[PDB]
Amino acid sequence: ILAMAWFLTNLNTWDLQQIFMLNPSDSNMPLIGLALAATGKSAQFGLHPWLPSAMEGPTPVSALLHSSTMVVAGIFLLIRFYPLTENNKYIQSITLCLGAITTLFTAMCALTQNDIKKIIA
Amino acid sequence: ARQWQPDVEWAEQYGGAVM
Amino acid sequence: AYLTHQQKVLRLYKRALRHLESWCIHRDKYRYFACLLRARFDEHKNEKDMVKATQLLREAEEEFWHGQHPQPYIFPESPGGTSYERYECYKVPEWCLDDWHPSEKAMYPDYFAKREQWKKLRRESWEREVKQLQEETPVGGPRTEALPPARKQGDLPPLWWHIVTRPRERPM
Amino acid sequence: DSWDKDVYPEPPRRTPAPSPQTSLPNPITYLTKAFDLLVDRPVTLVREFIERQHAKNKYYYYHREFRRVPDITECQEKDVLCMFEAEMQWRRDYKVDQEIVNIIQERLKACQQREGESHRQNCAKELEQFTQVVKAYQDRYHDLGAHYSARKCLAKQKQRMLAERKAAKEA
Amino acid sequence: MLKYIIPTIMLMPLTWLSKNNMIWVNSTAHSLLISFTSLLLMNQFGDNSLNFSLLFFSDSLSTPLLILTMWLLPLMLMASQHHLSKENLTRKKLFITMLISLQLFLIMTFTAMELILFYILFEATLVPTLIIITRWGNQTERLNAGLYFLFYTLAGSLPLLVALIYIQNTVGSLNFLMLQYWVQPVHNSWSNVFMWLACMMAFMVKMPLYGLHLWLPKAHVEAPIAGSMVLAAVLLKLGGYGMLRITLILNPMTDFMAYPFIMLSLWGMIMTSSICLRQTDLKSLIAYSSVSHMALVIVAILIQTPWSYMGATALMIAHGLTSSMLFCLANSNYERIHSRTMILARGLQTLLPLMATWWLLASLTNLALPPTINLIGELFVVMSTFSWSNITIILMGVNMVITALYSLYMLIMTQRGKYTYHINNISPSFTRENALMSLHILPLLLLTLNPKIILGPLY
Amino acid sequence: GAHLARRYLGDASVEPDPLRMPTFPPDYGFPERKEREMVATQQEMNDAQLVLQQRDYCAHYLIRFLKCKRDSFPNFLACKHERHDWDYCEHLDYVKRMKEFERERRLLQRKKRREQREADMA
Amino acid sequence: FPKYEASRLSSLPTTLDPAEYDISSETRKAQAERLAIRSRLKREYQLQYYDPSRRGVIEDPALVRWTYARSANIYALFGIGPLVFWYYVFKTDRDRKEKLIQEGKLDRTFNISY
Amino acid sequence: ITKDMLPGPYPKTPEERAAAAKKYNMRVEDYEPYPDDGTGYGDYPKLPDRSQQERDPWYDWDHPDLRLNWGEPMHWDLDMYIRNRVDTSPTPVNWNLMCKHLFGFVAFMLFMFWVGETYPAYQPVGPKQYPYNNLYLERGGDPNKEPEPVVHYEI
Amino acid sequence: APPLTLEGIKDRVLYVLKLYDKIDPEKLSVNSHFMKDLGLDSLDQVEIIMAMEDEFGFEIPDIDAEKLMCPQEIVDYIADKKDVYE
Amino acid sequence: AMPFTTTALIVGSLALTGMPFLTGFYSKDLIIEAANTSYTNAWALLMTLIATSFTAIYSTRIIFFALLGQPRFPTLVNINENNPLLINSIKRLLIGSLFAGYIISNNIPPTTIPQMTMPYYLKTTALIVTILGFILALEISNMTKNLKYHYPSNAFKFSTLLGYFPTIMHRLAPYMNLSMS
Amino acid sequence: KRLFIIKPSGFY
Amino acid sequence: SGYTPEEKLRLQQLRELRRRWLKDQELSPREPVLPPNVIYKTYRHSIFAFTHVLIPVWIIHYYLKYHVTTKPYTIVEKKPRIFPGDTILETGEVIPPMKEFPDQHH
Amino acid sequence: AHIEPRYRQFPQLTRSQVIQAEFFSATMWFWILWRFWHDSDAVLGHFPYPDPSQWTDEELGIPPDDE
Ligand SMILES: CCCCCCCCCCCCO[C@@H]1O[C@H](CO)[C@@H](O[C@H]2O[C@H](CO)[C@@H](O)[C@H](O)[C@H]2O)[C@H](O)[C@H]1O
Ligand SMILES: CCCCCCCCCCCCO[C@@H]1O[C@H](CO)[C@@H](O[C@H]2O[C@H](CO)[C@@H](O)[C@H](O)[C@H]2O)[C@H](O)[C@H]1O
Ligand SMILES: CCCCCCCCCCCCO[C@@H]1O[C@H](CO)[C@@H](O[C@H]2O[C@H](CO)[C@@H](O)[C@H](O)[C@H]2O)[C@H](O)[C@H]1O
Ligand SMILES: CCCCCCCCCCCCO[C@@H]1O[C@H](CO)[C@@H](O[C@H]2O[C@H](CO)[C@@H](O)[C@H](O)[C@H]2O)[C@H](O)[C@H]1O
Ligand SMILES: *C(=O)CCCCCCCCCCCCC
Repeated sequence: ILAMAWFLTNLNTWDLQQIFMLNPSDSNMPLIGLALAATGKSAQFGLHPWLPSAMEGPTPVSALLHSSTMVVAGIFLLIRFYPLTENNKYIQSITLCLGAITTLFTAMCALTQNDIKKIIA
Repeated sequence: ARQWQPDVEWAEQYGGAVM
Repeated sequence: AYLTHQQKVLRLYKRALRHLESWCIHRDKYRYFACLLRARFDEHKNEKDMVKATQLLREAEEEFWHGQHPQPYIFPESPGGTSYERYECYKVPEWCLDDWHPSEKAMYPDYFAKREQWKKLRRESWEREVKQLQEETPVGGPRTEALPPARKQGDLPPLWWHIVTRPRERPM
Repeated sequence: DSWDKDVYPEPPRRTPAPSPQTSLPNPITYLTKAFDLLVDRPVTLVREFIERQHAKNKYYYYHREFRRVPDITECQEKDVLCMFEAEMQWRRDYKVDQEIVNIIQERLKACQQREGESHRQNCAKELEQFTQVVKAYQDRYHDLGAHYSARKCLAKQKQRMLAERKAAKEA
Repeated sequence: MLKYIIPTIMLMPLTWLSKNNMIWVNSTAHSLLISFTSLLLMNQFGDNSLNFSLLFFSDSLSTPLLILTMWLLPLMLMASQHHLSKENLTRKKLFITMLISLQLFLIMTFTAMELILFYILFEATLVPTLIIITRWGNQTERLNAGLYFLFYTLAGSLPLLVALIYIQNTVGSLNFLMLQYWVQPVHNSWSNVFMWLACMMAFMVKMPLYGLHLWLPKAHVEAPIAGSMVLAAVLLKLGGYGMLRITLILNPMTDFMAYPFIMLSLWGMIMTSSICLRQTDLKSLIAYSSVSHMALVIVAILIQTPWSYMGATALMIAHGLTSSMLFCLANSNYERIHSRTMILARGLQTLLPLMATWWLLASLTNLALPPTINLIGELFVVMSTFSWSNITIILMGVNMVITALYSLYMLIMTQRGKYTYHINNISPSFTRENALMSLHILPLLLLTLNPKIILGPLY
Repeated sequence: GAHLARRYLGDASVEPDPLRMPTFPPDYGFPERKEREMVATQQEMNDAQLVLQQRDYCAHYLIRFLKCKRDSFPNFLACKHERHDWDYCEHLDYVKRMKEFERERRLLQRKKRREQREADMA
Repeated sequence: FPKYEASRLSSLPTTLDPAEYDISSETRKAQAERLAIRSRLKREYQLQYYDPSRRGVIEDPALVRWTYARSANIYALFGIGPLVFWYYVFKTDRDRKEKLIQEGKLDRTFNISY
Repeated sequence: ITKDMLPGPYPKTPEERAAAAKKYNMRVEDYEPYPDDGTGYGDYPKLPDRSQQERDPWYDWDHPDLRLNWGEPMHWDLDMYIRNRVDTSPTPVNWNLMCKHLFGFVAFMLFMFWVGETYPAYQPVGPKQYPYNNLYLERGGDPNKEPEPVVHYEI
Repeated sequence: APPLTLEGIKDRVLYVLKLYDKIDPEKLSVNSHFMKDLGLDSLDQVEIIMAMEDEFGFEIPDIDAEKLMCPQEIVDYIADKKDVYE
Repeated sequence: AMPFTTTALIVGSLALTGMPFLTGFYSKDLIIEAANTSYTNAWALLMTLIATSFTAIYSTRIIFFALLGQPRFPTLVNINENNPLLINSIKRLLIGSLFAGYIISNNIPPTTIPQMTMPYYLKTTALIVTILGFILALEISNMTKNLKYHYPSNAFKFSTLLGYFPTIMHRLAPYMNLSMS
Repeated sequence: KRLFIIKPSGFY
Repeated sequence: SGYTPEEKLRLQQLRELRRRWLKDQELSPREPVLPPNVIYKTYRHSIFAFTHVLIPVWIIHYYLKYHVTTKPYTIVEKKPRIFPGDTILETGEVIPPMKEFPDQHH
Repeated sequence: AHIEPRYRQFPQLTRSQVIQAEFFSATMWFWILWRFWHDSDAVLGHFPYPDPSQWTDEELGIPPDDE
């Protein structure tokens, strides 16, 4: 919601073509909004626990949830906005460190899980 | 549960010399 | 705790073995340590000083708490297991069949004929069941939740309907 | 075509001719031919039948033209009869100018897609025309409020005009 | 407006002269026809409002409220006819007469061109509402609920009457069209501060503003279903409609007088949402949900931006249909278990599968799932309030998190889990109950296909 | 690489700064450096709609590959040679950047020796 | 072994509690008394739950007392405190923003939606 | 239910404690009101702040999901302690030690992410070179101005 | 999973007991008391229950387990939980 | 006992760990080379390489305990995996796990300059640490067969209990908020 | 054996 | 420990009833009493293709061809990439080749 | 049904599951082996990495120390 508010206020649009054409220089606020959105959806550190807990659902749900639907929407959202992030070194450092801690922390947790779905999760 | 209506204890609130 | 000392030791034994089995995983390894653990219980099995036995138990509990598996194995349908309560959403109470439309009841003419007999049996037995409890419950009310068996022939055990007619564990 | 190309311009389309360098047959060529026969032809035949029914019944509708009336600047204070016509006129202009900003934004967005990876250099006029139009719209209508009116619009303009007068008087 | 006022009055002779067993059939059938004809009010123009005569006019703000008001009368008759089934015949007709008189006052309230005419009809709604609550409420506390409702409203309305009559004295008119052209700015002075408070505090109470909201949970818990439907759907909107019209003549003083009331609404919405998480009464949870939703409308009206008025308009309609639906859903349970405790009857999805779909749909609209008009309205307020001050996005964002938490918690508590063993009188949903929910949810979802007709005059 | 160890944990004034280099003139020590030639014109890169980061000194090899990619469809295993040509050019371009870093380093070595020699002899 | 240390959100295990041991004739007489109350209430519930002709709800006075006690106290994070705190945050924020707009130092180049 | 069976004011005397306990189906010894201080509890019992998850899962409760029996006094915050919400059951680790290890891990990670920012990794390579004055026109540069040329040489 | 039967449960309950070295597979019968007849003690009874738990893949609570003192009682307990009526 | 499930599970684990030329190699291998030839945070890079090693460790964990060794399940054997629906659905994803990375990587247009010049020890980093992960995980897995009895380290509990983040936050945050009113 | 499945009425 | 004789007897009695109840959940043969190779598969996929692909694509194409593309900037294409040596179909123009390569090789 | 369960014994298998499993396991190893032979650079490196110290001052244009 923060991203949509900033884009409407500062660029007058929610359409991606106009966001990229105007190419805002001061994108720290809208990009942190998208980064925070991606953290929850992609279960990065800080908003991560829900994805292992999502192993409550039947295995087909876990298969579809973890591959070609929900969890990559967070990454897919940040890929959509690469014309902005590619000119913002501050956002690149934040996302790199967020991803780096997430990949280590959850792989360390998997070392000692005994539930097969949770290991894959 | 049927609608409540005043009983004797309620009515006697209004039977004194003053409220 | 309501449990006697004898009951407490046994629950610890079963609990200790299960957490030991989580650590070992491999059955041959588990067998070796399970026998060593049984030896520790067998060593003080004949202790007769209830202050020493009580101490031995309390220390044992402290050791179990330090050595317990942080993620012990749970049977899938036990409390906390991955299948616990999985089927509760399929268990429908039997009184729901009373609200079925006639056309729905017509598809099972024989099941709904048997059902009426059970309802008749429940209606006819109820008054005796209430009486049996009244004349067996000590003045002041029951002291335990244990219920009596039927005494006479043709009497059903008091308070049986919701036990006999409960949903199956795999209702669908 | 069916819209005015001047209002919605499009540069001429340059599509390279096929120059295959492979013995294999292009799957798209065959799918195009199948799509044309299976999808395009029956869809065109249905449309042509419909356009024949329309031809037998041709009736017309018109774009309403509003005559101009005196602005709010020419209305005597508290004269509702003249103020009301200037207010209705101002509201129609306000709604029209919102659509002009949408036309220019549409040109800008279409340009960004059309040019592709070269959009930054190739969409400079559309970007410039959008920047100029947004400036004018902002000067007219921005900050009036929910209860906006030609009166508030005029008061905003006068304040702007006084500031620019002091800009020239200062230099 | 006489093409709607007269037919509405004709509902009274129709009900009174209908055969004994046909009062509910006839009133519902003909109140739906009136609702059908109410669509002719949507002849709206870009510049001018629809000004019928010297007394009544309609614009894009009153039309959706007028259509919502007339749609609600047939729904309240369906919701009412069950728990009144044993009522004396004459008292059935009087109950229906009170609902008809409420619609009559309401459609005139929303179309009155004169503010003092608006006030009289605005204040006349009290009488039928108070009578419905205290006469056909089912509990002892319905009498206290009546008095709180009565005296909260009059406490604000009486100052409002003085302020309006003062304004006509110094301006010469209270015709709304005239006030658009003759409005003059309000300058800073203690006299104008109290003129501002008088003009607004009557509407803040009906919204209700957080702090003045405690009459609302009382009234809801004690009112009959029909009283709860009208109260939530339409009567709360009287304050919002009054504030959207009166703020025209309060500028620019609203710039700084709004601050305390924005703070109450921004903080109040977070606290009322949090309270919803710990409510034990189902009707009381939905009441505190309205306070949270109506706090957005107060903030939107007070910041006075084109986007905030479009958002506030959508919120009022969307919340009207949603809150009415939720009350009817909780009533369907209450008619079975005869209790309002949320935790009493659990796992109902097992026993009432289709009614569990209505619960799901109602909860999703309450948490504002895109693209429902509940979200569209809520989003527009967030977009404009962010421009007002970026920091508000934090409070707005938090409220959406809490709103999701209690909406689904109410869904999970009553519909999921295990069913309550000893409750064995959950009969299958009646066709009447299913039709009642579909008449809330279908129009609510259809408006997503064409939301411009609920975005008000600034669209 | 070792270069980081030398800079951070060793002496930093004699290791290039990746953000600021080159800190010496292009000609210093070079009699007559030839300017790099750009085969592809600006229009060719514009018509090809190359990504701006791909519009470097190897863009002519990229254009040739992309054209051969379009023409060999559906044979997606074509363009072996064209892809390699572009890849190899990008390697030499990277090696040139490796030389720049070493030149910058060695010049700094020379500077410090110059400053040391003009220090002790002061 | 390091002793268990109990928090509000992490209670002490029963097996580690000295009270659970050292049985006293009074504690057992207290335990036996609680079981009697529970059995008395269970019998009261069961005689209605198992009744063949009961169709409805078994009103629980414990649940009625709970809701009644919870809904009564109708009337920090609940006073002027939070309101004043937020008043200065927004007033301070909007005062700075207004000054920048007047000084032309706030970029609103494409801002035409509000 | 009759008014005498509803909650009331804070009990004052031993008989007002005795009658309150009987009303709540509690032993008088086990009955304890919330401390009197105007907060509004009244005579409602103060029951241990324990989650419903902590109760015996195998006991035959009247409400198996809530793990409640019919007639027993409900904790004031029962809706906070249902099995879906706050849990207080013992943990295999001490609560304070969990907080120390979890915070220490996060605090240490943030420290080393800062050290990484101060001393980044990179390859021994010069800046990437682009033709046509750093692609002046492609990057939206205004053409009317003539930019200072950027010249790249072979090596 | 494939369904159980009363005779199938009894066959497997004894099968497990026949693989326990403290029990004489000849003296064993469905009605042998583990304490009076087979000479086992409280600790052996606990292990028997654990063996039946591992056999049928479900837990028997301690409150219920301690009362199962003969093989027939175990068979009856399993059938009740698995809704076996054969 | 489950041959087809076993084949797909090994292919899947090898694809995940970045075995050369399976579907996961064509993205993971490229990503690691880009990361360690980039101007980046050194700590972020190191933590990404260590996590890559951990990927081999917990993939060995599933393979070792699920498939290898002696059976540890209950006695009544019901292992059956011959449904055509199960076989076909996994068979199609098995084929994707082999060639999909190759097919996609060769058909997508290039949109960057892929960095293909680096020291041997940066090029082969992902392969090497993945191999060390397999070796190290194999030794620990074999270490569980010994007749040794060990107390959980604080490290073991921390990983097992997910860093205590769910244990703390999911009791504290709900409690503060639910008791806030 | 086919076992009767208890459901709530779906007719309504 | 074990069951007391009364505990044992009650379980025996509920056992008889429970097993009789479970036996009564079985359906009789007549219940429920309801009221009144490639060639087949090819047909089954012929109908699905026709109803679920051909009819929808006919509707979409008619919608896009005669209602969407007749409005400005409704469908916008990224303009085709032109390479050296290409020929424009519209104007028959030939694009010049690129200049002679320096011709490093390996 | 088509596979009767067993007790404390290895389960029964069909031929097709064994053949199909073996075929697809071989397909993995043929594909891996075939790719080494053709794309060994994707694992070992496509171009040599120069040793930066083997470059002469003449190449890098480092002038002598005196001037
Ligand atoms: C905040 C803006 C508007 C505020 C308007 C406030 C004016 C007062 C409105 C309510 C008037 C009700 O008048 C009277 O109040 C008291 C409590 O309030 C009620 O009485 C109730 O509360 C009192 C004490 O709280 C109890 O002793 C009593 O047993 C209980 O019935 C009466 O039943 C009601 O008749
Ligand atoms: C829900 C509660 C809402 C609370 C809102 C509080 C808002 C406070 C508004 C303060 C502004 C009052 O109005 C302010 O006071 C007086 C009017 O008597 C005006 O000033 C006038 O009276 C003062 C008397 O002290 C003289 O000094 C001054 O010469 C005269 O012009 C100010 O120029 C005006 O700006
Ligand atoms: C490449 C690796 C990536 C992951 C690296 C993670 C490193 C994280 C290190 C965090 C260390 C914090 O955890 C630290 O451990 C010791 C060991 O008990 C704790 O020590 C605690 O335990 C015992 C008593 O219980 C005592 O030693 C001490 O009194 C007590 O404080 C510290 O209080 C705590 O600060
Ligand atoms: C280009 C892609 C690569 C193409 C190559 C395809 C691989 C060849 C496909 C046929 C694979 C058959 O593989 C072979 O099948 C038999 C039949 O079970 C297996 O044999 C196994 O099962 C049978 C039955 O018990 C017994 O022979 C033996 O007990 C056991 O080893 C062999 O272990 C296996 O090597
Ligand atoms: C120097 O070039 C910067 C590289 C940043 C860290 C990469 C890690 C590689 C370590 C080399 C040792 C070999 C172990 C596989």
